[PDB]
Amino acid sequence: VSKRLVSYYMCLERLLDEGVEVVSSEELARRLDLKASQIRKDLSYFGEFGKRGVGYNVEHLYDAIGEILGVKKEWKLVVVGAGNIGRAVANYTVMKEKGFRIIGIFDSDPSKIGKEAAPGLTVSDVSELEKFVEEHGVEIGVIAVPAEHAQEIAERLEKAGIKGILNFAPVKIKVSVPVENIDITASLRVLTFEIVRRNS
Amino acid sequence: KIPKPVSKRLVSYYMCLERLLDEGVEVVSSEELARRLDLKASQIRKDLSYFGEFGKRGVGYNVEHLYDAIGEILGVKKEWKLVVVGAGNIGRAVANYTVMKEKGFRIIGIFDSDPSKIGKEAAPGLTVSDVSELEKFVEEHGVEIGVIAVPAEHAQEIAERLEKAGIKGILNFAPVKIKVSVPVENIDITASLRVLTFEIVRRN
Ligand SMILES: NC(=O)c1ccc[n+]([C@@H]2O[C@H](COP(=O)([O-])OP(=O)(O)OC[C@H]3O[C@@H](n4cnc5c(N)ncnc54)[C@H](O)[C@@H]3O)[C@@H](O)[C@H]2O)c1
Ligand SMILES: NC(=O)c1ccc[n+]([C@@H]2O[C@H](COP(=O)([O-])OP(=O)(O)OC[C@H]3O[C@@H](n4cnc5c(N)ncnc54)[C@H](O)[C@@H]3O)[C@@H](O)[C@H]2O)c1
Repeated sequence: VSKRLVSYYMCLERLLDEGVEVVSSEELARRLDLKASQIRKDLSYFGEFGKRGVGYNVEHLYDAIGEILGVKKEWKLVVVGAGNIGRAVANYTVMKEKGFRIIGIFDSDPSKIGKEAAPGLTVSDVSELEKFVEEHGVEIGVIAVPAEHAQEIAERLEKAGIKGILNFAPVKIKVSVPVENIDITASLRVLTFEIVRRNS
Repeated sequence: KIPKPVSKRLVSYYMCLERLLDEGVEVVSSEELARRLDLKASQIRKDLSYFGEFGKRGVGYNVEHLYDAIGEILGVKKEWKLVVVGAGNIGRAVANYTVMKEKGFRIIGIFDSDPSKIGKEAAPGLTVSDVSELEKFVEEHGVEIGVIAVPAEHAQEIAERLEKAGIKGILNFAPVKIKVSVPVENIDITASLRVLTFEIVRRN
């Protein structure tokens, strides 16, 4: 699955950066916090091409999963909201190195429009969001606006032809395009549930 | 006699009860929960009997009572103490997140190794502390959750220090797998972008 494929990809990529050639299912099981039977079952999708002896060829799986995930493609991004989240994301320098290029950032606050959210990036007026998205063919919109305005902002991106939405606002966006939510509070909540379970 | 429902199904009830409240449902039946949670109606009644009559209203279950009683069991009414390690883009944005205290999470300290950042305000009322005192601060204040907002190359090191200081859990923003004896929730923005783009291409 997508989340599981990405999890394998991040692990194997760190493994290649270290320089490791072969990784065992048990090392994968520990690194991914998964069962060794599931590690072998998931990776059996790549057949004997993904294995070297008892272990797994790190570069083969990394290249094969990178192909599935389409990691060679670059993506145009816009960030709606020049607040805490929007600026932190816009200033993540290596994001462009991973193939995700933020080319526009928008906000409805006159004090911040015209300011520099990041080197080479100027906050634009959210009134020009649809025009900017259609003109530049932006594929992914990053919603860093409040939860009340999130559905509206999402509708604006969808009407303007956005292909996907990365949503930081704590609300279930109702829209046709794929949405990936980063809910920091919910992630903290999920963590607490596991904390309560272990200390019960 | 009536056993406490396991955490995994408590969480399932909680999220289902949350959706019901958003829909405006005040009373829900065992069969509706059986349908929405894919469980035996018999099992729904055995699980919810843990909350006695307090969980029930009329012909069904009191959604509000169950949401708050299950949330209480899951620590939703408990104000969790957080520290943030790393006072950069992520750490400052998390430290500046206004209403997180209202949601139940209070950052009482933020730490960094940069002497140019230490002693400045990461957020109004919050001073960047020297990461040298990280363990002592966590132990003294009984900090539960550590938010790792440092670069990946130092993330494992920070996690072990939090672990040694008795941290209960870790929210990790650094794109690495953390190996510690406490639970870890990863938030990987790049991974989330990769999931999103894969689903975009999948629809074609
Ligand atoms: N910062 C966190 O750690 C955190 C945690 C959990 C959730 N979130 C969610 O992430 C989102 C962003 O939070 P933040 O901390 O960056 O908020 P923030 O207040 O710092 O920034 C929000 C920005 O959105 C802008 N904005 C508001 N309405 C707009 C509109 N219609 N069009 C364009 N811009 C608009 C505001 O001017 C502001 O600059 C929020 O929805 C928040 O609930 C953030
Ligand atoms: N900003 C994003 O959008 C984004 C996206 C994906 C991942 N991340 C990950 O989140 C983490 C933080 O990102 P950021 O953009 O805030 O980075 P940043 O460089 O802005 O913050 C790093 C901070 O950590 C501090 N630090 C470094 N080593 C430390 C140590 N041993 N102890 C304490 N503090 C230390 C630095 O002084 C710096 O202030 C990184 O791991 C990054 O890869 C961030």
